Amino acid sequence: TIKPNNDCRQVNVTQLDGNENLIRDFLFQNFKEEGTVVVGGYYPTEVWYNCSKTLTTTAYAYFNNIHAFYFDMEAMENSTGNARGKPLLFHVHGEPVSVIIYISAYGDDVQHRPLLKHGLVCITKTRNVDYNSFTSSQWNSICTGNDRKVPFSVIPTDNGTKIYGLEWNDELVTAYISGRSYNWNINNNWFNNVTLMYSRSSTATWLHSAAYVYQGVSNFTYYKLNNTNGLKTYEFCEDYEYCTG
Ligand SMILES: *[C@@H]1O[C@H](CO[C@@H]2O[C@@H](C)[C@@H](O)[C@@H](O)[C@@H]2O)[C@@H](O[C@@H]2O[C@H](CO)[C@@H](O)[C@H](O)[C@H]2NC(C)=O)[C@H](O)[C@H]1NC(C)=O
Ligand SMILES: *[C@@H]1O[C@H](CO[C@@H]2O[C@@H](C)[C@@H](O)[C@@H](O)[C@@H]2O)[C@@H](O[C@@H]2O[C@H](CO)[C@@H](O)[C@H](O)[C@H]2NC(C)=O)[C@H](O)[C@H]1NC(C)=O
Ligand SMILES: *[C@@H]1O[C@H](CO)[C@@H](O[C@@H]2O[C@H](CO)[C@@H](O)[C@H](O)[C@H]2NC(C)=O)[C@H](O)[C@H]1NC(C)=O
Ligand SMILES: *[C@@H]1O[C@H](CO)[C@@H](O[C@@H]2O[C@H](CO)[C@@H](O)[C@H](O)[C@H]2NC(C)=O)[C@H](O)[C@H]1NC(C)=O
Ligand SMILES: *[C@@H]1O[C@H](CO)[C@@H](O[C@@H]2O[C@H](CO)[C@@H](O)[C@H](O)[C@H]2NC(C)=O)[C@H](O)[C@H]1NC(C)=O
Ligand SMILES: *[C@@H]1O[C@H](CO)[C@@H](O[C@@H]2O[C@H](CO)[C@@H](O)[C@H](O)[C@H]2NC(C)=O)[C@H](O)[C@H]1NC(C)=O
Ligand SMILES: *[C@@H]1O[C@H](CO)[C@@H](O)[C@H](O)[C@H]1NC(C)=O
Repeated sequence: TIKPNNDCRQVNVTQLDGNENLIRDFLFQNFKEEGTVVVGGYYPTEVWYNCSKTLTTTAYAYFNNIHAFYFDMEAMENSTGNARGKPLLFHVHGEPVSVIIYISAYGDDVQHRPLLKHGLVCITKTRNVDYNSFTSSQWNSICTGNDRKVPFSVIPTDNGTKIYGLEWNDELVTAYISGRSYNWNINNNWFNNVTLMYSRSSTATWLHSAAYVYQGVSNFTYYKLNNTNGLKTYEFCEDYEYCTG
């Protein structure tokens, strides 16, 4: 789904520390009964992407023809207290409205930013966005004018064991955070592509690091879910005709 890029490598998302049950908990969010079911949808698979650059040059990655975007972070420092975040910005394109997700770094030392709220949603009608100004300015003057600015908290006490996600169609947007999902009714023409800024130089809101993995989902995926005596297992169906027959 990603454009070719020498900075981006493939990684098994489950084998990273704290990610043993990352995909398991997402699949069983809605299946609460006992027994078996085969579910289809825009679910994440095993192999994700880690994009990083040792030099402090601004770098971008592009995902095309995707319906969903998921990402995962490492555990924050001092997660139970004054948690210090790591930065990540991406932009879901559409007309006449597009969406920018920005997660800033550092802690309570960022001026004017509400306490323990590292996440920002900018709903904007701007056609061309200057990401350098967005990620280099003071937090109070970032997403202003006619844009809609929504601060939100990641859950630092989750320690990066839960998946973060976004799915969209032309009538509804769904956000996945912690073990919960939020719905947003909006009529829009999404372009089905995402721009991601994974590295730049340190600023008042950005810290040079590589702490995220991400995946864009474009194809319909099938999982077989089995709940036996409270033991929850899953299997990725390569073809639907095999696991169901
Ligand atoms: C992702 O992992 C696979 C397989 O990992 C194995 O199964 C996991 C559940 C866990 O137990 C791992 O420790 C296991 O190794 C990797 O594919 C393996 O690659 C090695 C080294 O080249 C090779 O000897 C094995 O035969 C491969 N196994 C299979 C089943 O093909 C794969 O490299 C990882 N993908 C990445 C890092 O992108
Ligand atoms: C780890 O963070 C704790 C907790 O920070 C406090 O709570 C946060 C949610 C936020 O509101 C911070 O501003 C708070 O300070 C730190 O412990 C606090 O340290 C301050 C230092 O001025 C002190 O006044 C508080 O009493 C402490 N609160 C406690 C102990 O409950 C702690 O220092 C951090 N550890 C690091 C950064 O290593
Ligand atoms: C996230 O990690 C933190 C820090 O490792 C965990 O906080 C600890 O929780 C245990 C209970 O298992 C307490 O006894 C410790 O005192 C806590 N450590 C602190 C406050 O420094 C936290 O439980 C983890 N959250 C999860 C796993 O959801
Ligand atoms: C995301 O997709 C949209 C829609 O396909 C792309 O917008 C088109 O881009 C081409 C090439 O620059 C232009 O010629 C078209 O006029 C655009 N169509 C529009 C705006 O409706 C957009 O470029 C894609 N973005 C990325 C980063 O791939
Ligand atoms: C993504 O991969 C990079 C390397 O490509 C990882 O960062 C490296 O971490 C090791 C161990 O701390 C260091 O020796 C390297 O210098 C780091 N490289 C860079 C460019 O920072 C990074 O941890 C990976 N991200 C994950 C797993 O989330
Ligand atoms: C769901 O998983 C459970 C546990 O792995 C499976 O139940 C086991 O099935 C095997 C062979 O069918 C039996 O030998 C075991 O005794 C069963 N375990 C228990 C605790 O009953 C079950 O078959 C799986 N479900 C499906 C539909 O494949
Ligand atoms: C996604 O599905 C399309 C269906 O046309 C197929 O051509 C493509 O190879 C699939 N991609 C992956 C990564 O499975």
